[PDB]
Amino acid sequence: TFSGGCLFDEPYSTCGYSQSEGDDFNWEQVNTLTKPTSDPWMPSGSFMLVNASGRPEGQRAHLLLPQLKENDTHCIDFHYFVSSKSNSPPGLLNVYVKVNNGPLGNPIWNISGDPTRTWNRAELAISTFWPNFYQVIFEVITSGHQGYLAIDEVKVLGHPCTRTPHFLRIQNVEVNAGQFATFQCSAIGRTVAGDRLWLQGIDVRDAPLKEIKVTSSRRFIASFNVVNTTKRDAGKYRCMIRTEGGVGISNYAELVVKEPPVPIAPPQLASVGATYLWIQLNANSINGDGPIVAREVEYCTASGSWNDRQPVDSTSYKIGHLDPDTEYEISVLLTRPGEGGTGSPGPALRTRTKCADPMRGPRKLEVVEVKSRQITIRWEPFGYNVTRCHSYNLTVHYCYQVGGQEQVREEVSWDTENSHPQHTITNLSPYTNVSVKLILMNPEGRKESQELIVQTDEDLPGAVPTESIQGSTFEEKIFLQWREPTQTYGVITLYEITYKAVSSFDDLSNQSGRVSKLGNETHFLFFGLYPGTTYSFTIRASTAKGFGPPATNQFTTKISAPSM
Amino acid sequence: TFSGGCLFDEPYSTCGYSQSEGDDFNWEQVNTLTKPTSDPWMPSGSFMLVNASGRPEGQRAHLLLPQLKENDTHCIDFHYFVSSKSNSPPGLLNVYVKVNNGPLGNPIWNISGDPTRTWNRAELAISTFWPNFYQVIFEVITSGHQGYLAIDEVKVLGHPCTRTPHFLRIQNVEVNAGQFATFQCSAIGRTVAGDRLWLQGIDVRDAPLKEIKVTSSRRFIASFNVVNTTKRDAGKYRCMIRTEGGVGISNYAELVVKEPPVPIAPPQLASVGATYLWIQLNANSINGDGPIVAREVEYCTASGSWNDRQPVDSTSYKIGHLDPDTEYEISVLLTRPGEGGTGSPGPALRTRTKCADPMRGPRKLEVVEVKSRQITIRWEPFGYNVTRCHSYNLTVHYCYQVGGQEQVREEVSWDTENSHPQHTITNLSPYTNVSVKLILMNPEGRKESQELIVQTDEDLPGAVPTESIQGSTFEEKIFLQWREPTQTYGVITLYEITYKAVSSFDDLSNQSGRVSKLGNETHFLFFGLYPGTTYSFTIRASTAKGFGPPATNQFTTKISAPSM
Ligand SMILES: *[C@@H]1O[C@H](CO)[C@@H](O)[C@H](O)[C@H]1NC(C)=O
Ligand SMILES: *[C@@H]1O[C@H](CO)[C@@H](O)[C@H](O)[C@H]1NC(C)=O
Ligand SMILES: *[C@@H]1O[C@H](CO)[C@@H](O)[C@H](O)[C@H]1NC(C)=O
Ligand SMILES: *[C@@H]1O[C@H](CO)[C@@H](O)[C@H](O)[C@H]1NC(C)=O
Ligand SMILES: *[C@@H]1O[C@H](CO)[C@@H](O)[C@H](O)[C@H]1NC(C)=O
Ligand SMILES: *[C@@H]1O[C@H](CO)[C@@H](O)[C@H](O)[C@H]1NC(C)=O
Ligand SMILES: *[C@@H]1O[C@H](CO)[C@@H](O)[C@H](O)[C@H]1NC(C)=O
Ligand SMILES: *[C@@H]1O[C@H](CO)[C@@H](O)[C@H](O)[C@H]1NC(C)=O
Ligand SMILES: *[C@@H]1O[C@H](CO)[C@@H](O)[C@H](O)[C@H]1NC(C)=O
Ligand SMILES: *[C@@H]1O[C@H](CO)[C@@H](O)[C@H](O)[C@H]1NC(C)=O
Ligand SMILES: *[C@@H]1O[C@H](CO)[C@@H](O)[C@H](O)[C@H]1NC(C)=O
Ligand SMILES: *[C@@H]1O[C@H](CO)[C@@H](O)[C@H](O)[C@H]1NC(C)=O
Ligand SMILES: *[C@@H]1O[C@H](CO)[C@@H](O)[C@H](O)[C@H]1NC(C)=O
Ligand SMILES: *[C@@H]1O[C@H](CO)[C@@H](O)[C@H](O)[C@H]1NC(C)=O
Ligand code: NA
Ligand code: NA
Ligand code: NA
Ligand code: NA
Repeated sequence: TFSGGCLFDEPYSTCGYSQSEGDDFNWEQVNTLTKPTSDPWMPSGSFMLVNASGRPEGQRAHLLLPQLKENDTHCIDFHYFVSSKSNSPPGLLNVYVKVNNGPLGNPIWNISGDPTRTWNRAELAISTFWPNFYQVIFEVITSGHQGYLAIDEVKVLGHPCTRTPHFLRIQNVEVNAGQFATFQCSAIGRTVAGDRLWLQGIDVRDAPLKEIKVTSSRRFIASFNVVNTTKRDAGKYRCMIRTEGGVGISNYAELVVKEPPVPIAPPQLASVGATYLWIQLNANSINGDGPIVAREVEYCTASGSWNDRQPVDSTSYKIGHLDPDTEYEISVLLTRPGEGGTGSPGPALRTRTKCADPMRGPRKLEVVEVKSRQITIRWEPFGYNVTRCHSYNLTVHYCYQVGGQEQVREEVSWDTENSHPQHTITNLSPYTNVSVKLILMNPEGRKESQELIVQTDEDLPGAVPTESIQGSTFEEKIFLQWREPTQTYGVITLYEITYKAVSSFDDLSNQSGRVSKLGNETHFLFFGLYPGTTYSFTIRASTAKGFGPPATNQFTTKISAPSM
Repeated sequence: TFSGGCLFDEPYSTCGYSQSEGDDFNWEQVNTLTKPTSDPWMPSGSFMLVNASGRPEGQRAHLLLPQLKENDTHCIDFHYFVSSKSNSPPGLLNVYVKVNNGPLGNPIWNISGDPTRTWNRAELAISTFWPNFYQVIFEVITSGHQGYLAIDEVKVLGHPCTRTPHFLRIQNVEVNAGQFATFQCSAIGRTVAGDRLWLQGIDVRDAPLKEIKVTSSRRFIASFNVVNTTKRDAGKYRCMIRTEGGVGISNYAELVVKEPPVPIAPPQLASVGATYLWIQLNANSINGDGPIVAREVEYCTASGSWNDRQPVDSTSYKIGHLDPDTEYEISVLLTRPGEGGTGSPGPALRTRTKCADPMRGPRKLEVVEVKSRQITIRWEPFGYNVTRCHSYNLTVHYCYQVGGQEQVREEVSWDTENSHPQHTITNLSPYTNVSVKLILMNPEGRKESQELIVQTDEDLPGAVPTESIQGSTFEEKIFLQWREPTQTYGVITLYEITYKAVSSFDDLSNQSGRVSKLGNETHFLFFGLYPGTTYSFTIRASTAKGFGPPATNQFTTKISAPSM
């Protein structure tokens, strides 16, 4: 029950055939073995003719089979004939296959077609089935030249073609723009060396055969790639094979070229930390299309040093484990399905992280040298890892008494860039306990070092006050007494004290000496002197580091009636 | 503002600490430099004690930090002390990290812990942040033996640990059952040769380190694989690293082990064709779980010869381009996302395709030899490709007349398995046009061969009827006449006819002969005979293949008065 053919003995109306009356001219129907003819370039029998004779170039005539709507594999075959006259093509012969009353589409078969005064078989293996349907259409386009073109036994047959393979139903293909798409055409039949293979589309560039894989004499697989795809490539396509005796075509199959996602606006900033960064992935309003199946966050330091791509599950996302006083650049990457699925990174939020209050105060706080009214200290350097902030300051903090009131000073060392840093404190009182500490400050907090204590070196004292130097005289002895120096600058270890006989009730007064005494007693009983004489005494106090300056005074011994 | 620590000078209540009063006994709080002690195995200072002395094995005591809920990277560190006595462990020391007031979980740190009469630092790098929270818990389990176990300066610090790395937040992992899952732990710190690494879970088997990749002194990536996964593997997991001076732990991250899809019931059969098969993919009611992201149909011939896996887009799906009288087996494959995503093929619909009516009638229908009443014919063999049905029959159909009525016979050749097949028709009439044709039949339709015509060979005729053999006599001559044989079986080419003088009015009658005559005239004028004599005549008709049988008769010449 598999008709649609036509031997053209009956009128072609009978076969379901018709003329596209919106073109230029009509095909003729002829029977030479009822009405014979002298014409040399006309063959015998019953056929449909196009007489291109007297016709200008470009003029075309269309002749349509009825619309077929089959289930089983079938094969259409027909015979054609061309003749001049001159010997030039009277016109081209095209065959189109319009499917589901859609566009005419590109032609699937054609001869150029030079004269041969001989008939020729040609079959078509169209793979378009119920519930879809298709219309075969024969078109002649006139060359301007003066010959004949004929069709003679169209035959629709409910079995596979014999000289052309058949394509198995090809399904739609989705692809991400930029990447290439591939059409895998399964076929059932033999293909040979001469056979031409390609992928045909309506209103889009046809693609060529990429490769062919011959599984057997009975079946093969031809692949076709549409390359560097855009939305302008998206459309309908079908596989093609032309063999010496026919042409096979697949169904149409749609290429959907979808554009990978990119987020419209950058990620909003939720809150800032020292070592973290809560952000808001916007990435809902997007610039491409398709189902987002994966969302990554990508961040890099402004210098470059570090960068990390990391998948994010929620809208609110925390970037933890960052560096404190650091400039960060964050973009969001979206991903749709398939090979080029991810696509570009969105606008970048640029933000920087707070400072952390410092790890700790500096360390190895040593004394280098101590002096009378000054000392030098030192410590181990530290850097970004202790400071946790590119802006900071280091401060030296000392404390002491002299002797009544306290004094509490602070300085600022500039040894930010220093191997074996130092700081020399000055303007101190001797023999005083300086309590030193290094306080490290940044805008968030502070950390003081270990507290060191350094006793300032001793020094030479002041002189014994001259008001204090009081003496008690006797014939033959003098008791000298004094008070400690108003300001000692150390422990008084010794008093050196000299005496000279200066005058007398007169001889030769060779009666001098020096004497010494522990610091803890401020007196000296002068032993065995001359009476009536006056002695000068000069005292000098002393400290571990030697003698201070001299007070001095004179006293004169008693006299008495001589005896006897 | 980063507290949670405890020096244990203040009561531990002050630090946020407490006792899990639903266990066996409580930790003690001690101050040896207010209340001194003779006990040799007790150190100086302010700490929390567990006195395992007098305690049986198994008995445990718990001591909880408060719950921390931080944002910035921090590091917990504490000091511990163990002493016997004997020299055996008075008990184990465990540390747990309970997160979001969930289960206690497995312990993250522990010493066995043999005596050393010395303190020991230990830090923890816990990566669980606001809005989540966690509780550190110190547990001692008594060994049965008689020693002391102590904790002395817990310190929460708002900076990274110094001797342990930190894990970056690990996200949840989905995996298909059967395949393995992988936990990629990003870390920030240094890891060394001695460090122990693993993946810890609550209520599931822990997995071991698969590999470690050291990007720098500052950061590395440790991978952990859960192998041959089932739903019994699905749960919460976190990364672990133990270093000589501490332990770092990631957040928990969920393993979701989903089961690949399999369809519950087979594909329903929609309609059957010769070269096709509309089916209904049920594959909606399914046996696994997850979003079906791809559906394939798979079919194979019952023999095996061909099988094809092909993606299907709709519920209703047509399998085209099949072989006719062929048993087919069809199962549906479903696919969910990820590495082991497809999973098994469903129940199989088993069905077979109809027959196609045959391609054509057989060919090269030749004559081999023709005979009088029989002939032999032959043709080219064909097979499944012409028959399109494993059940069929070939039939020989002939037609002829003899001579009045028609005869129309049909036979059935059994040369199903034959190189150069033959069939000898019999019981035919000679010199008759037999019109032969081979009709090939199967249950769907038929196709007759080309119609051949064979003229059956000639044969010897019948005799001339003896009623017809009439003669007219004269003195000296006889005119013999007859009719053609009632049934000639060919064209009569000759009549042979003999005559003998048999008697007379009496000598020596040597007066015989034979004569011949074209078939198209049935008479003979016998030339110059004797009068009064009687002649016997015997006629024999002839055909291309020779003489048929004889009719025969006698006539006698006239007499007359003699003259003169
Ligand atoms: C084609 O048209 C020309 C008129 O220009 C006519 O002479 C010729 O016979 C036609 N050929 C046909 C219809 O056979
Ligand atoms: C082809 O098969 C379809 C689906 O069963 C059926 O409806 C149709 O009538 C069949 N034959 C024709 C008319 O193409
Ligand atoms: C067939 O037509 C195409 C254009 O549709 C042309 O490229 C090709 O040369 C033609 N082939 C022939 C006539 O063999
Ligand atoms: C980080 O801190 C340390 C001090 O412990 C310093 O030696 C180093 O230069 C800093 N940077 C690194 C990790 O190289
Ligand atoms: C030192 O400089 C830091 C800036 O990094 C500032 O925070 C701090 O207050 C300064 N010290 C003082 C109190 O002068
Ligand atoms: C300095 O420190 C020492 C040691 O603490 C102490 O004995 C002494 O009294 C302090 N003052 C002076 C003036 O040395
Ligand atoms: C003072 O101290 C010294 C000890 O260095 C002792 O010899 C002497 O007796 C003391 N004298 C006084 C005045 O206390
Ligand atoms: C531990 O308990 C025992 C009692 O069996 C006691 O003698 C010992 O002093 C305790 N140790 C402590 C609390 O220091
Ligand atoms: C940590 O950050 C969160 C989110 O901004 C904030 O609500 C919380 O108060 C912060 N600090 C604390 C109390 O952990
Ligand atoms: C720590 O505890 C685990 C069990 O949780 C045990 O396998 C391991 O030996 C212990 N390690 C020590 C005490 O170093
Ligand atoms: C198919 O049919 C042909 C007849 O054209 C026959 O030669 C062959 O044995 C059959 N099977 C195949 C394709 O091998
Ligand atoms: C021959 O056998 C086929 C079975 O394949 C059957 O369809 C056909 O009708 C038979 N021929 C007749 C009419 O006896
Ligand atoms: C047989 O066929 C031939 C050729 O068609 C014909 O001329 C003849 O009359 C037919 N009949 C006999 C009896 O030969
Ligand atoms: C019969 O036919 C032959 C030709 O073969 C011719 O010689 C003869 O004259 C014919 N005679 C009759 C009786 O028609
Ligand atoms: Na015809
Ligand atoms: Na037209
Ligand atoms: Na303490
Ligand atoms: Na308890």
